[PDB]
Amino acid sequence: IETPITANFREGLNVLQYFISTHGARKGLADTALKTANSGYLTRRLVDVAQDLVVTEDDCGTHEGIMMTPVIEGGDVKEPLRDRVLGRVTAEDVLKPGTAD
Amino acid sequence: VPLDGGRFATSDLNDLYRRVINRNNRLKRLLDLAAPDIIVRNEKRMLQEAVDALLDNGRRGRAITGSNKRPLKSLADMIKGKQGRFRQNLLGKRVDYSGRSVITVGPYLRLHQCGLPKKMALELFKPFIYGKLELRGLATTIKAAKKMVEREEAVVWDILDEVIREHPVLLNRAPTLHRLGIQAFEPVLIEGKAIQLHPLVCAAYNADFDGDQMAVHVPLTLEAQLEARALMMSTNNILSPANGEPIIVPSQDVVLGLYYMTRDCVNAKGEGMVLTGPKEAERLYRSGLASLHARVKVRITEYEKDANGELVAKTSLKDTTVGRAILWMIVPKGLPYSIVNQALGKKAISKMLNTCYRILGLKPTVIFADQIMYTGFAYAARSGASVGIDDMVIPEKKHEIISEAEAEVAEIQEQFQSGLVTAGERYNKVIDIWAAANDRVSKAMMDNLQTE
Amino acid sequence: YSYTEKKRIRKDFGKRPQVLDVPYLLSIQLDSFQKFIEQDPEGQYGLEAAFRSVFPIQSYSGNSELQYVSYRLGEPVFDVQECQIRGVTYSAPLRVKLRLVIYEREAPEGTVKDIKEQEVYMGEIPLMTDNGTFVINGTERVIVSQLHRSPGVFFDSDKGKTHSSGKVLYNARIIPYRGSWLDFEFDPKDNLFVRIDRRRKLPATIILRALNYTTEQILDLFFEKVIFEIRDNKLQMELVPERLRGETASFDIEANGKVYVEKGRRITARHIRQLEKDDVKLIEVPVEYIAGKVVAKDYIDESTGELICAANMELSLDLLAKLSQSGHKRIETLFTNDLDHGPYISETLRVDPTNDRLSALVEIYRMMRPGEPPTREAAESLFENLFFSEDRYDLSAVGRMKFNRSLLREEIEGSGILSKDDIIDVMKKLIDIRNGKGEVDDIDHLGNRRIRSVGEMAENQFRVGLVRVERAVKERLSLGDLDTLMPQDMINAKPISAAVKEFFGSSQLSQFMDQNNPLSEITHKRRISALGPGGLTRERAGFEVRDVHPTHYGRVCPIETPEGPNIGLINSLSVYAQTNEYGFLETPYRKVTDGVVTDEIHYLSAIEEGNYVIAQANSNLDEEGHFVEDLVTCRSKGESSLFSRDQVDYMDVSTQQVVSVGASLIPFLEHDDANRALMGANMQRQAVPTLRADKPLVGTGMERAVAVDSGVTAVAKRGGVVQYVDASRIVIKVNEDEMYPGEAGIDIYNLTKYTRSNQNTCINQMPCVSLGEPVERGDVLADGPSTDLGELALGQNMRVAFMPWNGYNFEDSILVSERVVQEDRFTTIHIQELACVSRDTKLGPEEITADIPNVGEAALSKLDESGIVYIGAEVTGGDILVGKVTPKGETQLTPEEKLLRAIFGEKASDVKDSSLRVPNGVSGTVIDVQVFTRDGVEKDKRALEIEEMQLKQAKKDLSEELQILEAGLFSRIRAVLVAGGVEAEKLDKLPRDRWLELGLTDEEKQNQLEQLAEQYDELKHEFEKKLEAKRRKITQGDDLAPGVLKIVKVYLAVKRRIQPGDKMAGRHGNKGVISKINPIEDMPYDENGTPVDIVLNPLGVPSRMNIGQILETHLGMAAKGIGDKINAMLKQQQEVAKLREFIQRAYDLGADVRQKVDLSTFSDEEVMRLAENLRKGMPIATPVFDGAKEAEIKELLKLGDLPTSGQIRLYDGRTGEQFERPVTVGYMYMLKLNHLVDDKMHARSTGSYSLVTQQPLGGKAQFGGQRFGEMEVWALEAYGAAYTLQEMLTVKSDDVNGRTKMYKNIVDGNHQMEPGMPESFNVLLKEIRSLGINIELEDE
Amino acid sequence: EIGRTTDPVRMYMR
Amino acid sequence: NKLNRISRQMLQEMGREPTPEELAERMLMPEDKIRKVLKIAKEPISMETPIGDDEDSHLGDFIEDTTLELPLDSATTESLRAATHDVLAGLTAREAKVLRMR
DNA sequence: GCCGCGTCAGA
DNA sequence: TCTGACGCGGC
Ligand SMILES: [Mg+2]
Repeated sequence: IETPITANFREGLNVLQYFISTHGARKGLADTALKTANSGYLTRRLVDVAQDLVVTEDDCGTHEGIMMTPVIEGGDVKEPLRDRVLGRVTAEDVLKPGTAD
Repeated sequence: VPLDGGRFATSDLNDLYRRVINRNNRLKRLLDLAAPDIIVRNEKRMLQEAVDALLDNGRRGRAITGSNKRPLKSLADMIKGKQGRFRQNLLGKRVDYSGRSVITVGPYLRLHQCGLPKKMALELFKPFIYGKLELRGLATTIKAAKKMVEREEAVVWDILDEVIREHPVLLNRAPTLHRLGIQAFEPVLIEGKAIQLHPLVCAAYNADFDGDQMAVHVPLTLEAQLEARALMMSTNNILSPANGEPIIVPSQDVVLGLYYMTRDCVNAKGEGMVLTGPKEAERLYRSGLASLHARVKVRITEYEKDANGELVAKTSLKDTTVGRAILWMIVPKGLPYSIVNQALGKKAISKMLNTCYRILGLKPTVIFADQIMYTGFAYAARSGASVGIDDMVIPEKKHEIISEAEAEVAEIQEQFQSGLVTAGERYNKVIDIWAAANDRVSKAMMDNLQTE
Repeated sequence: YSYTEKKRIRKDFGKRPQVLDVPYLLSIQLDSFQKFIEQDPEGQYGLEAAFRSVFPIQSYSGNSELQYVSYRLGEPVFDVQECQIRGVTYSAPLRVKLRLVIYEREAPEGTVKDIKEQEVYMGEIPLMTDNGTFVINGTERVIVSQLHRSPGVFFDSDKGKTHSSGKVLYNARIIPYRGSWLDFEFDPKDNLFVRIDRRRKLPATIILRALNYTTEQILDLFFEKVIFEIRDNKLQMELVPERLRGETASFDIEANGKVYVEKGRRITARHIRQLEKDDVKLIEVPVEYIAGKVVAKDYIDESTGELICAANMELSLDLLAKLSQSGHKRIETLFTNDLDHGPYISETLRVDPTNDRLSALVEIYRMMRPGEPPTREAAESLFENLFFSEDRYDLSAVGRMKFNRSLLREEIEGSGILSKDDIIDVMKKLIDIRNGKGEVDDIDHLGNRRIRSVGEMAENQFRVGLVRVERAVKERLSLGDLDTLMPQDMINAKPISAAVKEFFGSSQLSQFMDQNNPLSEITHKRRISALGPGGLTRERAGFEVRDVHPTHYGRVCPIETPEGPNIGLINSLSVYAQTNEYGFLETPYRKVTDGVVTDEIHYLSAIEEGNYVIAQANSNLDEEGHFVEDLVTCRSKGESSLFSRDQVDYMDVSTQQVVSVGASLIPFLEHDDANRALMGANMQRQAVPTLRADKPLVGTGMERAVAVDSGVTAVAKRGGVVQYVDASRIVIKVNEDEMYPGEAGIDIYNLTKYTRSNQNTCINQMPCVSLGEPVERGDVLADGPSTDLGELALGQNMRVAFMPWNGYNFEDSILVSERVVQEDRFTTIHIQELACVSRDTKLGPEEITADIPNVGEAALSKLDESGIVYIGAEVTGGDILVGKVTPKGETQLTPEEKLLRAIFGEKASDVKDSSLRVPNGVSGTVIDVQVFTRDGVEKDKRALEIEEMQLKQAKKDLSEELQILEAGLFSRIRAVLVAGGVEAEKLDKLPRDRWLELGLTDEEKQNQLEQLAEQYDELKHEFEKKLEAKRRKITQGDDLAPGVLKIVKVYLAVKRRIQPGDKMAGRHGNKGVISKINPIEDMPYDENGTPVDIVLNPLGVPSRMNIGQILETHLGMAAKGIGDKINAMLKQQQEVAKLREFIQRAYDLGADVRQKVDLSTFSDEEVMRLAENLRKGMPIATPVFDGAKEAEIKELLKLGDLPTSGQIRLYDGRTGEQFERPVTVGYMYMLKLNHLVDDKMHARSTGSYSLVTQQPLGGKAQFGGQRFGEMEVWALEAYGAAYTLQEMLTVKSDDVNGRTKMYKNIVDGNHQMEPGMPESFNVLLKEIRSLGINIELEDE
Repeated sequence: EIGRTTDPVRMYMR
Repeated sequence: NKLNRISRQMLQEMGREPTPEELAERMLMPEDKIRKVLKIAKEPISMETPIGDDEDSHLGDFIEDTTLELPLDSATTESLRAATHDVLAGLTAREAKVLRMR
């Protein structure tokens, strides 16, 4: 609605304004309920499909690996390389801004 | 099996089976009579129907039972469950030696302890009691031990002491979000029926004190106890398994108390006194001869792990408040002053905790976290923060900006009616003027209030 | 003012005067059920209509009609009290005088044989209490109201999905009260298809074909023909200018000599007027144009007679030649202008290959019963009976009226069966909406949704009983010989009463009443459920109907509904709201005659409401209802804004009509968020009464009305002076005003004492007023549970302080002072019931005696020789109440045991123990014990003696009843008898009982003397049978279930004191558990030295948007400050005048109030008494919106002599140091919930297991284990904790050999494991093995 | 045309 | 069948209801037998019947098998047997074998 | 050959 | 309801 609830709880609202807010309140709680039961079921599906993955070996000896970037979504570097790479195994030695460093 | 009162209970399969045998015997008789083809086929129809309804009813005309309104439950139905297998999967595996009741706060407890109600443990740990009662010979046999547990004399408490010492116990909540929905704790007997939970970990359980219940399991063997204490213990899992960041992070009282203590002021009691050490500062504050928040110069030695975790004492002049100096006393010698040197909010506290873990290690952060909890509670209590009618400050120019926004929206609705403006343009105009006016009110209240 | 108001005034805030008084809130249920049981000779709703609807029962072609005259409800044989005692359903017999009248075979109509039945019994009908409840098993049940979608026609779209290209395809569903359903649906190519309900898809035209309509007849009755004249040759049309509605021209349209409309140029209004004024009928047109149209009728070739073009056949050039050579001057084409009149009936008719009525009936039958060869009469009877059978087809009077309303007919009532006009009008309006010349309806509209109360449901199931009874009766009417059988052989009441009692008990809407406070009861009674037959499903519906409709304004409360899977499906009725004539919803509104606002209230439905401009209550009215602004704030198209003054027809009666009673009671709702208001009210309804009722400091004025409508208060039904007050009897002497000349007597009000409520709680009434007070009819004599001073006193108001107390106020938990438990203000009484049952097995009759082998004499000591707990004895958990023994021999013990029996003298007693133990940890006093033996068996001595005690109790008490009213009677006979020539010497010494023969002067005196003498005769024979009757009920052996010899009921009374872990809340939705109870000394205190009670977390404030509680706290503290100062002047006892002055200044406090104060009432008695009552804090009435402004609160805070910021500096009671920043203290109204930690506590070590599955269960009465769910499994999986998991899933639950062996290991202190084969896995094997599938566990 | 009418009653009746 | 026809009749003659005694009265039977048949008259109600509100326990899911003796008493009997054998050891050779065989 | 329709089936 | 597999049926 174009005209808002201008008042605050310190001040006093009326009939109409309260009616407007009831919708959103009830709608919100009903969403949190039935869509959380939805999300729970979803989760159960993910856990159940992905169950078998366990660490069996120490190192197979793969040379393969993924080239990781800093996620630079528009305005800045929301998550930098260090944070993204923290705690990871490397595929090969990384060199400085100068070859063979 | 017979129900009490003369009544009987039977499976629907028994009645279906009975009809199956009846029709089969009739078919046998019908064979002996050399019955015509039409009727032999009808009997074979009825037999096929009955058999397939018996195995899985639902691919036929839905052949229910006599007068009982609910469709009969077939062999397939007994196996095929929702959700998942009847006896193996949910619902739901009931287990013995478990209890459930309301959780309660209990501020004085340490990180690795929990209040465990009397009557529950009395019932639960019955066999441990009986065994030690009879082995130590305090009770002649298990039967006499039973009468003596059911009276509940001084003797019971000693056996209780010995079991509860080396037992670790598990707390469980029904929304098992992640693995920390169950943690292992050392139980401490308290009066009452309420479970005491450590405050810091309430955030991890997403629990609130409005009648929520938790479950409590008993690992019985030695090995289970070991697995609980080693792998599942609360103190072992401070770090979130999801990200590296803290799970056992501050909840609310802590930050508030710290804020009271960490906040700086132009002027208070004892502005500009120069102290050779922290303890005199704190002595001055506790007497009310100095305020907790006042900019002050204090002589404090920060220590640094530069070596292999040794102390690298640098000894001179810091300019801080009283409050941060007192908290810095609690702070172990491995933290750089820099961390407490600033504003200290939820941001800074969590980063502090994190850095403490990475540089110092497990035990300092553990003990220090406990410390921070108690300190925060203390100074929160002394701060005396409340909520009055005047605490919600109506920004000075409120009704002006409101009346201006009202007159302009009315003008734009009337010029809507005039027909130079589409729906989109009108929507854009209304939403943007309301956004800018609302943001003005927000930022003006924040400006007005912040530096007042 | 009223008598209660004169007794206690409450200060009422408020600027506008509430003109209409609150209506009786339970009227809907009471009066509708009343309407059901009503001798009323017309087709109106209830028993009558139902009867005449199905009656008279005509013989199956035997010529013996059964006629119905009238019915009578007998007065129920068992009163309310006795029925509550024995667990009987309270009902009345209905007996009807019926006549079978028999004609002769084959007499021209004249019934020779007529037989009359002497009111056969057709079963018993459960009756409703004055409160609105029902006794079905000696327990109070309520029937929830059921909302449902009203009968009629609904035009829904459901676009998008309808072929996944938009394609806005509409449908009309016709839903009747009684009957099969109608569905009209479309197709992509615009053909209207019928689905009888959800079977195969046929063309809608086939039913009309069956209905006797030919294809051309249908094209007639749907499409309007166009006259095509042929002049000299070639094919011309007659065209009326207005008909060309939206049509690109295909030819050059010359008329009267000149080209008017160019071929292609859109016809403008100019062209229309041109043709109109030229007077153009007919225009020459090329045969090319006509070669594209369709031919309506079957135009024959006149020469031979042979048909060529058929009904709905395409027209082509050559056929145009064929027609013109045949000689038809006037050709009728159809008007189907595809924008307005689209290809609907034409294409539909083409797509339906069936032709005549018979083939239509054939395809109908072959769709309804596919594969059985159709027989004509079977198909016709089927199809006719589907929609035209009177008994089958009823839309309802409601449905029919709404139907005619939907199709814009003034005429209200139709004939129930589908008249063919209706059917065609339906398809007309459907294809109207399909072009778009109508609106689509919304399911959620109140005018489209009807409310079904008690009587309508009762009527439904009773009618179903009558239909099956008719099938049975008429079946027996045809075989058997008519003459000898009377109208009782045929009718068995058993299936009627069986099916009715099935409905009444076994239903969702019939539930156990929540009996904890009046709010819960009233809301339950006025609760509205969306389920049931003819009702919605929870999973099906749906975002659609759950959401809040604008029509609910002033009719339903938006904020009162359970917060469970049920939200939206409840919607309780608002305060001023009522049910309309047709069971719909209507709201009262004040007239506004253009400038003056009149006072008349009219109830308007939603349709009427849409029309008019109704003003809100929040507008200022001066001297005659005059509004200050020229452009005022109102709603007329269901949407609010500004309208000018010279337009307003109506106005809201008051703001409070929008919301129900519960939501209206919470103070300052305007400042409370809707979420927490809703949650607050929901939990608030579940609040339990404590020991001490007091009063809320901040009320609304409604608390008197709430108490008034509650049936737990006792109300004066005659008016007068209280003659005698007892804690069992309240006797009132009526004033001569209201005194019946014929049989008046005194008024006696018997009180209710600590009997068990549904929640097992206390329901006790205390008398409020004193002996000799003059009171009016309808005065509040004795207040019920948690009700005081006339008003509902739900809980208590305590001093709270907002501050953190070292993480004890952590999260939503509550810190509280020892002084609260110290006063015993939150200790509950719970009256729990236990039953001891002695059955008879074939092992031998069980006994209740004390002879119980090897039990301790501690447990025996409290038992009499009969084996009964002593009356009033206080026991503890585990203690034996009623002794019971059971036959048990042949132990078949293992060797060693036999050996030891020899050695020690272990004399085997052949009887097992059964005696009634008290449950674990529960301790209270026996208030009463009940014993029920079936007739036949030899009553025990103690049972006999206690039944004699109860006997003589009843005897004595009823005798007392009789003798007090008889003493009043006799006194009255003497006051009449001394009158008429005063003689008191002679009369006094003649005996009293020798006065029936007496007589005096002949007028009122002689007639009244004979009246009262016959009142004596009546009282004597009345009482003596009333006694005999009660001594028949007590004397009769009590009717027990098969197999149980005798039963003993025992009531335990537990006094349960508050402890840490109980659940407590305020009215605003803020809740919490008591974490620790601290001594008073610990808590901070004021400068004055009064210490605080509760410490509430300030961090609980900002996200919880209920701020009104703070205002309430301030006003409540200042209110007690008033009570303080008045108490102080009471303690000093200055003088009446100064306190009266101060109090008056309190009562007025400024102006703008609707208060209207004294000097009215007594100047000193009521004033000083009331003053004494007001020492505890003056009770105020803040209305929800027309309430006390903050400034007025500040003014009173000055009158309260307290800081305007409402904060005081506090000294810490532990340390003595003051706090920086002073805090807000004061009283807020708190409640302790029905969630008691005692019940929420449960644990199990070892116990009963399930029979088939070997997992733990609850049979010990020590409830069962936690469920280890898949979630918990996953938790264990996240750690590597394998041995714990394996124990928990198996060794702790399903392993039979293992748990016993491991038990022994635990006693021996051994800690290993032995998982074995889980029985669930064996279940798996056996289920597979039960099939023809082989599963073997291999090895390798 | 036979619409899966599983009812042995109908077939036998035929 | 006699029982239920009379049940029908007796309820319509009496109006209120048919008490068990009055039916036994009208018949030449020894009266004892109606209450017996009344006990026998309860029809088989299904063990698989779901509980009130159709929860995921049926009726069988309440009924417990009391036959299973608890591990407690088995421990008692174990302790008992050990004590008996120790007192057996107090006896002589053949006296022990006497009681051992008996 | 891909598209509604209709049956079957997990919550 | 929804997302979908596999025929089923039809075009
Ligand atoms: Mg909670």
